Amino acid sequence: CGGPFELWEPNTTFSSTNFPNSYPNLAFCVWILNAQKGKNIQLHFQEFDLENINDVVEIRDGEEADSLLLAVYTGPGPVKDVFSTTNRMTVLLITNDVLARGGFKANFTTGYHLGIPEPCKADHFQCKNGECVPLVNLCDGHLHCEDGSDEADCVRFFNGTTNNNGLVRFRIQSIWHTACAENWTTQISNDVCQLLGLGSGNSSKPIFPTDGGPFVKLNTAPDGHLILTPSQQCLQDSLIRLQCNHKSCGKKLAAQDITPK
Amino acid sequence: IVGGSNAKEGAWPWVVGLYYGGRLLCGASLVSSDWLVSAAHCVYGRNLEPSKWTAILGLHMKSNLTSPQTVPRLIDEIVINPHYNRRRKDNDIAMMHLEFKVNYTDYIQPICLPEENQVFPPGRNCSIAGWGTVVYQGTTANILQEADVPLLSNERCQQQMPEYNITENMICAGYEEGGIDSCQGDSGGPLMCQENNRWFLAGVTSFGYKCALPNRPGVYARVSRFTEWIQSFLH
Ligand SMILES: *[C@@H]1O[C@H](CO)[C@@H](O)[C@H](O)[C@H]1NC(C)=O
Ligand SMILES: *[C@@H]1O[C@H](CO)[C@@H](O)[C@H](O)[C@H]1NC(C)=O
Ligand SMILES: *[C@@H]1O[C@H](CO)[C@@H](O)[C@H](O)[C@H]1NC(C)=O
Ligand SMILES: *[C@@H]1O[C@H](CO)[C@@H](O)[C@H](O)[C@H]1NC(C)=O
Ligand SMILES: *[C@@H]1O[C@H](CO)[C@@H](O)[C@H](O)[C@H]1NC(C)=O
Ligand SMILES: *[C@@H]1O[C@H](CO)[C@@H](O)[C@H](O)[C@H]1NC(C)=O
Ligand SMILES: *[C@@H]1O[C@H](CO)[C@@H](O)[C@H](O)[C@H]1NC(C)=O
Ligand SMILES: *[C@@H]1O[C@H](CO)[C@@H](O)[C@H](O)[C@H]1NC(C)=O
Ligand SMILES: *[C@@H]1O[C@H](CO)[C@@H](O)[C@H](O)[C@H]1NC(C)=O
Ligand SMILES: *C(=O)c1ccc(NC(=N)N)cc1
Repeated sequence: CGGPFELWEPNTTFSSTNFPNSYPNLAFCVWILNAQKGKNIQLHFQEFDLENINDVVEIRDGEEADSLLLAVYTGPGPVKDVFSTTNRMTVLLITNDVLARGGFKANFTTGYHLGIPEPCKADHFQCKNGECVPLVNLCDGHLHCEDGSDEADCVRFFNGTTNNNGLVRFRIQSIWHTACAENWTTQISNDVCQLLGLGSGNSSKPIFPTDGGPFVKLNTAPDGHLILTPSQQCLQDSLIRLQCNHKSCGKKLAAQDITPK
Repeated sequence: IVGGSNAKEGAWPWVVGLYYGGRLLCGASLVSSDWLVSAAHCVYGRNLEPSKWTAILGLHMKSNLTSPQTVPRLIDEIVINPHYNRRRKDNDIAMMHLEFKVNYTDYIQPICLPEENQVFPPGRNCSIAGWGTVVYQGTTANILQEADVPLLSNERCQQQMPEYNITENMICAGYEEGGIDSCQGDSGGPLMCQENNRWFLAGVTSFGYKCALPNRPGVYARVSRFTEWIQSFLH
């Protein structure tokens, strides 16, 4: 309850409160790990042997009163390293009133962009997991990045009135461009609606051409995937006003009745 | 649910029963084919070993796990909300990834999601569920219980709850004389409100002063604020 406080680079070392094999119960300590403006914190635990869910270590990244959450470590086992984002990291030790364990021990260090790997140059798109994929998985139908960021948002609504309404603006690699209606059918309509995370297609209505970007002619193929050729050549273009319905929302499909009881 | 009645088999397909070592702790809400939504105060300190959580999908009776409709699944990822704070009980929400995909049936359906800036007017009745406890100092219920509670404004809830700090991420719900309110073994479940023949997810049972107490409504995490955070994981 009355342990240490803000530490800096000259020390970087601290136990919890009672390192020799037994810490006091009902403890609530705080180690505000500080750094310089622009340097994060990498907290590495050389030893971590605590009790069960009743006793946890709450590592935060506050930098202010609205503290975030990074990891909640507990139980006897080697825990991973925690990489902060701001120049301040708060560590909290919440303990129960019985069955005191040994305790932990950690030592941090200040660095520049620790944890986050350096993005690979030479037009290499970096997804959330850290790997590099220039064009092999940039919204093409593969699963290179395990975090799914390779298949992240590339098609979205443009000038949409409601939530599930708007244009069908695509993106081949970087440029966000709309799509034409050369061979627009209901099949590709519901396919695109499924790609957006919504339900099926509904009421595809071309209105008029207004966007000057490199619009793409959406087509279909019996293989299953959608082959979209970003060719900028078309007469009397037409923009599809895409309207997708919702997914399997909260509609009770069982054998239920209506009873006021 | 303390003053509610039993729910029909299949009346709440989006209510998942989460077990931890052969014992149910906190219900969840089926949102996607492999994602759930549960309160971040029962998985607080248990997200290190997701394999200890078994998600029982489409459960009706807690003593009939051999049902042909029950589809058990495992958890492989527990993402607690970053803005969570156990001392302030704010941002009490967490998502749990399922091991394998589950097919949609008449007894297993995903719950809806509230759109951005959806004003829920106070006094509007909303239904709850979960295998909670029918009385504070008692035992849990075997059958899937259900109840109906109206929504209260944040100002009225703050006036009625001076011991806590009801922020803008908490939508309270409860009667004036009590009697019907969620209790232990109900946290992490959903606060469903019917709209356009659809049951949205307008809240997750977060905390409360006490259950089955007059003039003491329960606090529910406003899912209308965490809509984008949940949708960022479903894609
Ligand atoms: C490091 O620890 C010593 C011992 O208490 C203390 O005097 C010193 O101020 C600490 N370093 C910093 C930068 O505060
Ligand atoms: C903590 O100290 C150990 C041994 O001195 C060292 O290997 C480790 O890198 C330190 N932690 C960090 C985050 O640098
Ligand atoms: C929608 O189209 C109108 C055309 O007059 C334009 O002024 C406006 O900026 C567009 N809005 C968006 C969000 O693209
Ligand atoms: C559809 O595509 C064909 C060639 O693939 C093209 O000749 C035609 O103009 C397109 N539009 C139609 C058929 O409406
Ligand atoms: C989608 O289209 C069908 C057929 O026209 C219609 O019955 C249904 O109401 C439409 N969906 C919505 C949300 O309007
Ligand atoms: C479980 O529920 C199903 C459907 O309600 C029922 O057919 C079955 O008999 C139940 N199990 C037992 C052991 O009664
Ligand atoms: C779901 O449906 C697919 C295809 O209809 C089938 O192969 C699978 O066995 C079903 N069940 C599960 C749990 O995936
Ligand atoms: C909510 O339900 C209760 C009990 O069924 C009823 O007395 C009350 O009028 C309902 N609220 C509204 C707004 O209809
Ligand atoms: C609740 O928290 C807010 C946060 O700023 C604060 O302004 C307010 O005074 C608090 N109210 C009570 C009753 O603690
Ligand atoms: C969670 O399990 C939980 C939520 C809410 C309460 N109390 C009230 N609704 N009053 C108890 C436990």
